[PDB]
Amino acid sequence: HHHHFNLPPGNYKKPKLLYCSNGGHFLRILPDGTVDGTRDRSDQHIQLQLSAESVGEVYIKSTETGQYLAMDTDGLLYGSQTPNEECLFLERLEENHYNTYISKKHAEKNWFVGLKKNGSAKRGPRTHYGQKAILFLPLPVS
Repeated sequence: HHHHFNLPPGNYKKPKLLYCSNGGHFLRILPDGTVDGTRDRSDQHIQLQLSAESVGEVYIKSTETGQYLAMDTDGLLYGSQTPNEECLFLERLEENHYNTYISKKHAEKNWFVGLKKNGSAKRGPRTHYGQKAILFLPLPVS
């Protein structure tokens, strides 16, 4: 593995908002497949159903559209209609508190799901350990 295995608590029973404290955005998978953050708690596209593949591996699915969060070969987040290798993330605890999501496909490159302060998604290679953009808190929903 090229990553630790501190796992966050809690479970996948209910959908979550993935709140990025960096700019205070909820991770959003828009119907057109683009991914960004919004501060709008009422947004219909921020409700995410996570599910485990292996322990510590998750899919992150829009409950509204069914799209899976994915990170493509060039590090861009997108919404995938179907689950593929780009859709698996290594969900970890970080700073003893947050959840981070590393692209499993690109795990060796330490490509994370991250949101910038303006709510734009980080491109995988622009992420790294230690960043704020990568730190999410899973909140309740709808």
